[PDB]
Amino acid sequence: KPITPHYGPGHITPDWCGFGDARSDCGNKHTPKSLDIPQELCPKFSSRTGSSMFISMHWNNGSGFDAFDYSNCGVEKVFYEGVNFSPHRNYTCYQEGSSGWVSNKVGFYSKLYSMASTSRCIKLINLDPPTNFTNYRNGTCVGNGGTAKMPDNPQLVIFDAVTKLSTQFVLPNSSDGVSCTKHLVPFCYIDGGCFEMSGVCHPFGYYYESPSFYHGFYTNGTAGLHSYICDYLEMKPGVYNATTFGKFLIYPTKSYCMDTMNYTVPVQAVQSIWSENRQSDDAIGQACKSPYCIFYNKTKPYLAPNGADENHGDEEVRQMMQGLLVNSSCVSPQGSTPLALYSSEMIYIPNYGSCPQYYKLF
Amino acid sequence: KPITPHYGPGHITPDWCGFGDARSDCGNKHTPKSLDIPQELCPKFSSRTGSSMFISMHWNNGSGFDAFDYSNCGVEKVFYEGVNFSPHRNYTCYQEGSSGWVSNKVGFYSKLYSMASTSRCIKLINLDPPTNFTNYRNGTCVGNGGTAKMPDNPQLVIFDAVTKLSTQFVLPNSSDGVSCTKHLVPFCYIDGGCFEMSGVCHPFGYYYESPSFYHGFYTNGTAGLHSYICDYLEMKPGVYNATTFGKFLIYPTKSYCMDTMNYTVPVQAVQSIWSENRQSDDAIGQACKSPYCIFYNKTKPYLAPNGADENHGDEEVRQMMQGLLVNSSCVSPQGSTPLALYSSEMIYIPNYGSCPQYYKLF
Ligand SMILES: CO[C@]1(C(=O)O)C[C@H](OC(C)=O)[C@@H](NC(C)=O)[C@H]([C@H](O)[C@H](O)COC(C)=O)O1
Ligand SMILES: CO[C@]1(C(=O)O)C[C@H](OC(C)=O)[C@@H](NC(C)=O)[C@H]([C@H](O)[C@H](O)COC(C)=O)O1
Ligand SMILES: *[C@@H]1O[C@H](CO)[C@@H](O)[C@H](O)[C@H]1NC(C)=O
Ligand SMILES: *[C@@H]1O[C@H](CO)[C@@H](O)[C@H](O)[C@H]1NC(C)=O
Ligand SMILES: *[C@@H]1O[C@H](CO)[C@@H](O)[C@H](O)[C@H]1NC(C)=O
Ligand SMILES: *[C@@H]1O[C@H](CO)[C@@H](O)[C@H](O)[C@H]1NC(C)=O
Ligand SMILES: *[C@@H]1O[C@H](CO)[C@@H](O)[C@H](O)[C@H]1NC(C)=O
Ligand SMILES: *[C@@H]1O[C@H](CO)[C@@H](O)[C@H](O)[C@H]1NC(C)=O
Ligand SMILES: *[C@@H]1O[C@H](CO)[C@@H](O)[C@H](O)[C@H]1NC(C)=O
Ligand SMILES: *[C@@H]1O[C@H](CO)[C@@H](O)[C@H](O)[C@H]1NC(C)=O
Ligand SMILES: *[C@@H]1O[C@H](CO)[C@@H](O)[C@H](O)[C@H]1NC(C)=O
Ligand SMILES: *[C@@H]1O[C@H](CO)[C@@H](O)[C@H](O)[C@H]1NC(C)=O
Repeated sequence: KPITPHYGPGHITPDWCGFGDARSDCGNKHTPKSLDIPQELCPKFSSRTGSSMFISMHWNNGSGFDAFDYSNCGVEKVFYEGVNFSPHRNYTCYQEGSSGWVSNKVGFYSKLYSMASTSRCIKLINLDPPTNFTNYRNGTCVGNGGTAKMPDNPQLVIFDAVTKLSTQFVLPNSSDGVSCTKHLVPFCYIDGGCFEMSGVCHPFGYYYESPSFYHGFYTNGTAGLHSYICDYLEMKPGVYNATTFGKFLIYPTKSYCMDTMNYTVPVQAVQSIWSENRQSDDAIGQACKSPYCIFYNKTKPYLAPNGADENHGDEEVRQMMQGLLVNSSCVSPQGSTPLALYSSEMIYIPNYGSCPQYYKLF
Repeated sequence: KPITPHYGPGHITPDWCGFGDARSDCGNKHTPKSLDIPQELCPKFSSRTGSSMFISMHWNNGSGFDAFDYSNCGVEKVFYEGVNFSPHRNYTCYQEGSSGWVSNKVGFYSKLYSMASTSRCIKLINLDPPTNFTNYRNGTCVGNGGTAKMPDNPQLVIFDAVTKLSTQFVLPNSSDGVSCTKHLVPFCYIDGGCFEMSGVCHPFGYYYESPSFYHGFYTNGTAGLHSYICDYLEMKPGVYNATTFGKFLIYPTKSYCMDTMNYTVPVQAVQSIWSENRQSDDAIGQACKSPYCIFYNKTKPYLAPNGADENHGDEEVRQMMQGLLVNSSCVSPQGSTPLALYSSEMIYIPNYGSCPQYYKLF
């Protein structure tokens, strides 16, 4: 008798973990009303209310960002966070705007998901400060009247005068138990031609370099609309330099330390949005693509009649997350299944485990 | 009764294609003795003797390179070429050496395979020349006593004097029937500090730029060992600029035009090596990784007792390629299968179609 796949995330072995926010945080005071997952699964998630893996990449606690030291391990992974950086946040650093930050948001989540698929542990870590330099200013945002905090990672600096400089930062091989066989490191820049400071238009740019690596940005065109853009990089542990072109420089202060597993396993991401009376985005949906990530989209609006509030407790997702209670045998875009011979609908890729074949073929 | 998967490439639907070299070229005079595939499958392959998709990316006919206008379409793809650029070629442009070109080789094949997995057609195309410029030299190799041809793509140029310049190149939306919804474009540079020309050490670097794109390289350190390194880029059709920092500039003269299909399907690559009395590399094996590419490695040496010569006709691969004669129902790392209920061994990912489950689970 053919089994119907249960739409939502699953796991085939005890060795899975989740990553999330308030909707998976049993430390939040509204528990279990604010959950979108089963309560006995909280210990499998690494989650903090108000945070997201995107925020935590860029900011420390402060100026409205709630940061979190995300850390977990699992062959199989369930990602359910992101909404805490949506257009609703109304953030911008220069003139990139919200849509500009949806662009950054996709870039990050795209890199994280694909890197995660070849990893078991993911650990946000603090990098040691670079070799000291002097006569410098930290970068600042003009966005939101100068109240928008430019990220703590990567850290921007501005030299009082044009200068020749290269500075050393370290991406470690390990962080307290975990192996960092690779790192997810942000490289952000401001585009749109030369950058105006005190009536002088300086060429904007700098680079990450080492003997086996290079990533850079440069511009000295006619000034126009400036955008704070981020690239997200896979960098191997080791010693790197950050080099200026004269006036500007960034160094990373944080990375996502990740190890490596030989068998690659698609991650799972569930849609993280707000109620309809708040601006959401489809970054997760755009970032979580085949074949490295399995996307479970919400068909309905965010509706929580039995939750703590209109944004915490959604019926749809609660139903999806029910699948993480059963030791499944197949994890697919169509959902999870137990070990069975036939299926009620075609299983498509990316999948893994042992999946039933479509009955109508037999 | 459980079926054993046939180790090697397969196809589930008539809509597959191959990409290859002499070992899949029915135009070569040694046919069918020099083939590694079934002869009636030649019409499915796009192949030229002595060529490879890596060579064709970088060179026109001449100076020992045999170029080919590779072009094919298929939901499912079988890649079997590469050996015509192995360490055996003894090529180098600067001091990167053979291993340096194995590095370039991995980069290309890695990008091609993953891009191909989201495409149906792959077409090598010629780009229109950039807006004219003057007082310039084409770049040249020092490697092999100045007899090594620096690639025709991307084209390097050197300005007689330090200059401000930006030049326009076009990545088209279509090429005679096919849609180029994306392009695979090479961006190559020479690293190792400032570049010595006529007793002056110039900063080496330049960039590709547009309003929605940037890729660059720069260096002005102490001169050391110079290496010609390539990055391989996914760029959308449109108008781009190539900008210099003063002395150097590259523009692309070719790209791989590719369209987009919504369902992503892992490609298949078979090991392309020489006989043991020739230096091969494992670029294909390194480039063809899960989950975007399925690798069929050779367990044996290249042995062709019934071929045209020690390098054309291999027994092992000939046996693998037998699987492309049957309309399979499952394509896996373990090989192809027909539609069956059970399998003699565990099917692992990346796979696609409808695959039998491991008997020992039942
Ligand atoms: C502090 O005032 C200024 C300055 O003259 O330095 C004015 C300057 O704004 C003007 C009037 O051009 C502003 N730059 C830009 C491009 O918006 C510029 C930057 O916002 C500020 O210097 C911080 O820059 C970076 C890189 O973080 O700040
Ligand atoms: C033609 O002679 C020279 C020159 O003085 O211009 C000598 C120069 O070699 C010496 C003696 O430093 C060579 N540069 C390098 C780094 O090897 C340099 C380059 O090989 C040549 O200019 C081509 O350069 C590029 C970018 O293709 O060529
Ligand atoms: C931020 O502060 C909260 C309490 O406000 C605390 O639980 C947490 O440790 C902090 N986050 C980080 C990343 O330090
Ligand atoms: C962001 O702005 C919109 C309208 O512009 C508003 O509805 C929303 O409450 C604002 N959000 C915050 C957190 O201030
Ligand atoms: C800039 O910020 C860094 C990191 O947050 C901090 O350690 C340093 O004190 C700041 N420097 C200046 C000059 O404000
Ligand atoms: C940068 O651009 C400005 C305006 O085009 C020019 O005057 C200045 O000399 C340039 N600087 C460099 C280093 O090219
Ligand atoms: C996900 O769901 C929403 C609402 O149905 C839809 O608007 C959006 O386009 C979907 N995105 C993806 C990537 O499936
Ligand atoms: C190179 O020349 C061969 C014959 O030597 C010819 O078949 C082919 O068209 C040429 N290749 C390209 C890419 O023009
Ligand atoms: C490349 O060099 C090796 C030995 O250095 C030699 O065996 C081989 O024949 C050379 N290949 C060519 C094509 O000249
Ligand atoms: C440089 O090479 C290009 C492309 O092969 C060619 O069209 C041009 O004539 C060459 N220019 C010079 C100055 O040698
Ligand atoms: C490049 O480096 C050399 C040697 O360090 C220096 O003399 C020269 O002025 C530099 N040029 C630029 C544009 O930084
Ligand atoms: C492929 O096969 C050769 C010979 O058995 C081996 O040396 C090589 O490491 C293999 N590489 C991969 C990626 O499987």
